[PDB]
Amino acid sequence: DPSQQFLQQSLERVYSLQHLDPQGAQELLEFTIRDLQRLGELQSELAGVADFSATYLRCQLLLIKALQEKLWNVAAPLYLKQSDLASAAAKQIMEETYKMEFMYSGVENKQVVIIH
Amino acid sequence: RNVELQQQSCLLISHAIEALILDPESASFQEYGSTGTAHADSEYERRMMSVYNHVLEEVESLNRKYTPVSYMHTACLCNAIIALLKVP
Amino acid sequence: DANSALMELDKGLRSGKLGEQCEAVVRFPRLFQKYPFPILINSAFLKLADVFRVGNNFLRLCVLKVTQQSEKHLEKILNVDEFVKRIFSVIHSNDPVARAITLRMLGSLASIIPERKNAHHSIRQSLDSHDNVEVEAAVFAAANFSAQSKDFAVGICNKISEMIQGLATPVDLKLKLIPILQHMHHDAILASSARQLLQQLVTSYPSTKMVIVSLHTFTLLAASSLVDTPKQIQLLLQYLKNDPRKAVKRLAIQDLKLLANKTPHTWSRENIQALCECALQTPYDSLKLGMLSVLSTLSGTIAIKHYFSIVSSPRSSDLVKLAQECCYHNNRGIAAHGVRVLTNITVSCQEKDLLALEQDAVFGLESLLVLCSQDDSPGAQATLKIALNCMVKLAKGRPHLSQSVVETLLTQL
Amino acid sequence: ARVVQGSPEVPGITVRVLQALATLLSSPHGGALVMSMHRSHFLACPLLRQLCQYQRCVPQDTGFSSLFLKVLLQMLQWLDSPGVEGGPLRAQLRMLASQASAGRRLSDVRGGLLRLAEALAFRQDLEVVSSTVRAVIATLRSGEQCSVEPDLISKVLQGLIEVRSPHLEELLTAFFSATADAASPFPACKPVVVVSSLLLQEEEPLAGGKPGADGGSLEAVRLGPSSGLLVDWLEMLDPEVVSSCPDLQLRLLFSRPSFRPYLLTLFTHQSSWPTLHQCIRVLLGKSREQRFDPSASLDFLWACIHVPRIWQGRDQRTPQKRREELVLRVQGPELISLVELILAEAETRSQDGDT
Amino acid sequence: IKFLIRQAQGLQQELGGLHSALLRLLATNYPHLCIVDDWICEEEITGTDALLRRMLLTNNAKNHSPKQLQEAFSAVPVNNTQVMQIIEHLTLLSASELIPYAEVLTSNMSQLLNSGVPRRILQTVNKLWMVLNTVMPRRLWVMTVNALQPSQQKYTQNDLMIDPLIVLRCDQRVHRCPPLMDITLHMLNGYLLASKAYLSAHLKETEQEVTREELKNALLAAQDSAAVQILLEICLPTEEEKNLREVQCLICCLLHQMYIADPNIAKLVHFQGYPCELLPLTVAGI
Repeated sequence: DPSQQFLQQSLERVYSLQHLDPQGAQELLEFTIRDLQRLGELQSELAGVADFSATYLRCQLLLIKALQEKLWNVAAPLYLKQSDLASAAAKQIMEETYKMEFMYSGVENKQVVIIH
Repeated sequence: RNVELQQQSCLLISHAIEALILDPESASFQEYGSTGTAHADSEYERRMMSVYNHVLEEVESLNRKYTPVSYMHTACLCNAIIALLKVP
Repeated sequence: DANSALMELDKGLRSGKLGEQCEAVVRFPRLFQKYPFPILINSAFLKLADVFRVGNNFLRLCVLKVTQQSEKHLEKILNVDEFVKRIFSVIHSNDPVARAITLRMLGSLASIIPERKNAHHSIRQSLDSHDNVEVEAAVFAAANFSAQSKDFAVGICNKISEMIQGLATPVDLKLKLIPILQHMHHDAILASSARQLLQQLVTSYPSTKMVIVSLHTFTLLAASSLVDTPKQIQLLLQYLKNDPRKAVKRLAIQDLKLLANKTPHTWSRENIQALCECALQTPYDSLKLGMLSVLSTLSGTIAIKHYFSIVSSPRSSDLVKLAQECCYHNNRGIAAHGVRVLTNITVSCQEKDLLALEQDAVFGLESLLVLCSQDDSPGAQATLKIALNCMVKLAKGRPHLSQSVVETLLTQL
Repeated sequence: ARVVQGSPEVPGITVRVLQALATLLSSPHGGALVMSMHRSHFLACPLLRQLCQYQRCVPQDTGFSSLFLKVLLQMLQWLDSPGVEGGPLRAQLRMLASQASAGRRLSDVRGGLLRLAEALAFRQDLEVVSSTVRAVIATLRSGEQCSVEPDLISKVLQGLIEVRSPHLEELLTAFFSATADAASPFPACKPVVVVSSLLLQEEEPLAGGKPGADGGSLEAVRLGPSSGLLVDWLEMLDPEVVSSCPDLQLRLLFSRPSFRPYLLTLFTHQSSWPTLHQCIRVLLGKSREQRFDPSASLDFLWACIHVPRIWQGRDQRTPQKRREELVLRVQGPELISLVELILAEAETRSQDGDT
Repeated sequence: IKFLIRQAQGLQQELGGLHSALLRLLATNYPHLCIVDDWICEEEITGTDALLRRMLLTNNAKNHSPKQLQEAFSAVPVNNTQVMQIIEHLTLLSASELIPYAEVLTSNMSQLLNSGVPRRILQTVNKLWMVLNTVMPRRLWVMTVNALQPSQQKYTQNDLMIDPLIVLRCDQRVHRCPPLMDITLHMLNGYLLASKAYLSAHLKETEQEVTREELKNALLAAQDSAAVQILLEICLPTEEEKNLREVQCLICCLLHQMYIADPNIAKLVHFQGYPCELLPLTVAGI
């Protein structure tokens, strides 16, 4: 099962690579997300787990991108919107949590607690 | 970014006048946020961000000292205006 | 006017001479992109198909070109079976050139008929004949379908394996044949079978022509089917180290460049290590330039953090030694591509021992600047541009050295 | 101000901070002037000053350069070496540069242990590049390389190969046809970074039988990786597969290797009809030694008739069943030998089985 | 003209009606350039094999020159591998960079026929000749004919278009060397059409009535028939035989194309009848 082995390899690589700059983190998550989508399209039996992990990593990437926004570098009263992408980031991430919790068929308590 | 900066200056003067002259206790908001991180992309932006920080650190200190009668509040407003116009 | 403009070409197609008939046939893409209406598109292709079925074997070439030019408009055809019957009815003609034209046209219609079993069969039949001008077109059509269908690719791959391993077909055609194995990315089993085929094909035909073709085709295959890239990279590295053919080494470099440009993170540590060792061993300047370009491309991306990931000092790491030596090597290009890796590592990875490398880099930069100051050659300015870009990246990434670099630049002014 | 060059060099050698930039700019100015041919007589004075400084205290300067200041030393050395390379006018400073490099290397081989060739690597590279002298033997150099190969010294082999390559690039001479095979087998067995260049040189202006030498080497040596290079050479320098030594060629094509099918297809599609007919007759001829691999031979026979050049135009894949169009006439004893050989290899049955 | 029309074919989006008008004029006046076997070979494949091979093998090919090839070629019999090596690197070049070598190859095609040369040289030369045919046919055909005259006038383009059978007045050794017979048939098929066009233009020019037109038609019919007749005569074995199988196959393909192009040729060649020793060959070959 080279496909499944490779999927696990990529996921664990993402897990491991967390001690580095958010700039690098964003690119790593992007590479691996497009990787996972490609693999999900390529296979059919892994199409579930591949897309599930893909949406999860996308959720994490959205959170990181929101956190590294320029809004935090300006004082509170100077907030002026049109840059606070975190506003839409919150809605997108919440919707993705709903999507992952419900749409997929086989879900365990461990995964449910992760999602919550 | 330049246009956003001008809007920030305008909103700064508005916030200063509103939180210093009008009800200061109503505002009672602390500038408790990351400030002054050297991420600006131009010396012009850096200078403006410095001016903003100067104005905020003055106004936070001068929030409750005097009554709304605006004894020295006029001085703070005038100095903020001069600073804002200084950067051409 | 949309309907009128059609009949004006229709009467031309009805003219006696192939002069007017050819003029009409090559005039359609104009009318198409003028009026993209689906009704008119379908009406046009019906008449094109008929004039193709009954043609002078040159109107057919013109129609083949029209199909190869207006491909985007093909999907919007309401009537497909009639059109395909008309086009396919000239594959039984005994003329070896009229079969070759039709196979090309079918290959150009994979988008709208990707599952037609009769077309698949006819192509697989024409692929094993005695007429060169039709085999060289069946190859094209087979490569065309093998991308937009799966059940065709599964049969083809076996056909091609057999027909390569049979001593038939000249080497000239064997060259044209291999690239079809690019489009075996549909399924993991397809990819595995193709790779297993490679491992034998390369050793069974250790020419230079065949190796050059096959290695590139199957590095493309590894890029497409992202499950065996670690395996592909090590084969490329072995051939980089061992085979003495300068051409094969240069292909290895120009292929590892593509793999390092598409998927940098997957590169392990020992892979980079072995590449650096190979770069050290070679005495050849051009190959050293190639390996250093690949390493510069890798350095910018995430691969560097993995390479300096712990669970051996960075000074013990060979990459540093190669960077340092090439930073002062004579050749301007090698020096530039060296300083690139040094700048990238200094900006990205910040270890305690690397600080001396900051001084090393910054001082090498002025050497590059003075070397390129007065050359006034196109390559000289290319290297100078790279050097200044490295300077800018270093300064902005690390404000510490900005004062150092600026005064130097002023002195070179 | 060339007089202070030695004194600033010592100040530069120990600590300069800024004077190094001035020294480099001065040297770059001289290099640019030389490139423009503007009578820039400053480099030689700097070279002489450097030589004098090295002769004064080789150990101290070497230690400072290879331990404390690597960047400045490397930059200065690179600037100097490019100066010599550009100034090919009589190479007067070449001898001084070679002597200085040799002395610095001698000092460093002992003084530099922790700093393992941090810049001494560049020094050694410059020395090797500059030491590309032209050999004058071209006949005993092969013996020297052969002796080194038994000695198995990497640097010695590299230097010998580099020297020989210039010799071959020089005027052609009468190359020996005895030690060439040994040299090629040894350079192939050992990792020869310049193996391809050496082979090209020795094969281009060669006073001997290139096809014979290549065939013998390929048939005897079981060299894995370079076998492709050998195959390409064999094909290109012998445009016909069977040209000079038919006995050896046939032994190579058919036997009791790994690249056999490539050669065999080339033979099928690149042989004159008379040569092919003679090959058929000799291969199928009676021989009790079983000197031809029956599998390869029979496959080659079956491919000969179907060479597409022969059916290039006749109607295809629609044949009358009774109508037998074309065959290959053969003789009585030849037919007997054919049937006997096919039966003999059929009797192999190592694993295939009766079915 | 051929080069420019190919460029225009390549670029169709910009040139609105210019491409259509040019192609009409070509196909109407210059039919000896609209021969499908010429344009089809241009499309090659989409396999990119040639492109990838060239991008990695041209490098710096030790600066090969027409005079360098000429030097090696003047002593090719003494050294054949040198010629093999030179033309092997020639094959990779693009359709344009090859023009400077048109004289070297075409002028010196005589001694290629000499026995001994492995047919790889001939196959590669045929491939190069086809590449050059896809670029500059007009000049190339004249060069080839005047180079393959037997061992000596210098035929001109206008001369050949009058009596194209001049193509077949070549070295009798040509009739037994497959790779060059191919080129000779290509020239013959081109120049027959060219002659048709030339006569058609000439009659219109000199008109300053029908009798002339059907004289033209009769001449063309007889001309095609005679070409076919000499071709069959070539297929006949010579007494010395009492290779030829490849030569007969190539002639069979050419005859097949002519027969499909026009039936009346089939009806005329037969009413003239031809040596009946050939029936067992043609009946299956065509």
